[PDB]
Amino acid sequence: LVHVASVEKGRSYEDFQKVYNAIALKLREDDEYDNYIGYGPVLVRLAWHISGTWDKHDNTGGSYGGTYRFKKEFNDPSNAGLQNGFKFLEPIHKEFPWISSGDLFSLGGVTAVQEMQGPKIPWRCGRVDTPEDTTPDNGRLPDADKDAGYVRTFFQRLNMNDREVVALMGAGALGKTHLKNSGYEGPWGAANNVFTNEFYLNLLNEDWKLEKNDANNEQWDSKSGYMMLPTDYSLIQDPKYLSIVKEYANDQDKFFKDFSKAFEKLLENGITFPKDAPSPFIFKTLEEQGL
Ligand code: HEM
Repeated sequence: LVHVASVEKGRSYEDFQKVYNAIALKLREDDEYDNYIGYGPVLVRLAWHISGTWDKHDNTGGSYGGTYRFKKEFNDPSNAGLQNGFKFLEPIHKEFPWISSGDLFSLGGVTAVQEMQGPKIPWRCGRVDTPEDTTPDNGRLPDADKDAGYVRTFFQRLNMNDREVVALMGAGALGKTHLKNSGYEGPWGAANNVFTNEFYLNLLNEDWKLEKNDANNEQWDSKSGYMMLPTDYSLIQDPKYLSIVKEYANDQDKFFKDFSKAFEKLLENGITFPKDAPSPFIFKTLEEQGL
């Protein structure tokens, strides 16, 4: 498969900044969601999940086709809980009906990160909606109960190397796990809706204890009340990952620089961009516009 990027006919940078401004003003408004965590975390989880189905071998899956809108992917067990992110965005799609789904789902992700004080992420437009028969089968998103060998191997299918995997994984400082959605329960840290390098400092500085939970899944619990999944804990079990974890616990700006570069790569995998295409857009924040 080749998927070439097609810009929504007639639209420019100013059209997209209005969709951003709309998502961002609704984030500020619906701040009570999940015990005042807000929707920022579920929206970067939805953008990684629509992108994380990509297969580098045959170019199936990925953000391009906006196929999460279809039943098979929408009802994937690994996507449980993302329906709240979908319903949040649905009014914004009625307001700006010209934007494609893959462009809206991925721009929700970019807007959430910049509005939770994270790095600026360059974004590109052009994903085109594709038919129901292009919806990837379930079972391509990753399990939680596994080790660093499983992680290295899983992320090579999206051709992410070790540094890109540790940088991308830091976006778990955000939000919390929910027993009813995943069989796991608890937050990764204190600042769960501001973007910081806290995931790396917690993994190196806490006294983690392996325990089972009420769903019979294991997880690492610390004294502080935080939790990590087995796959997260793995990053300090592997020596290549552990050095990169140390670097980011000591330099939040190297963390932000590399997260940025990797998160745009994850959102553009599987998409061919012509060079008549617009350069990547750097959207301003509400604060930068005075809104
Ligand atoms: C091997 C990798 C990963 C596994 C096993 C994994 C698994 C999970 C699980 C079990 C949850 C909680 C679901 C719930 O109960 O609601 C979760 C939440 C989340 N994930 Fe991941 N994750 C992985 C990678 C990533 C990556 C790469 C990102 C982002 C770039 C990410 C971002 C998030 C966010 C923001 C949440 C919070 C969701 C919320 O608050 O509702 N995850 N993840």
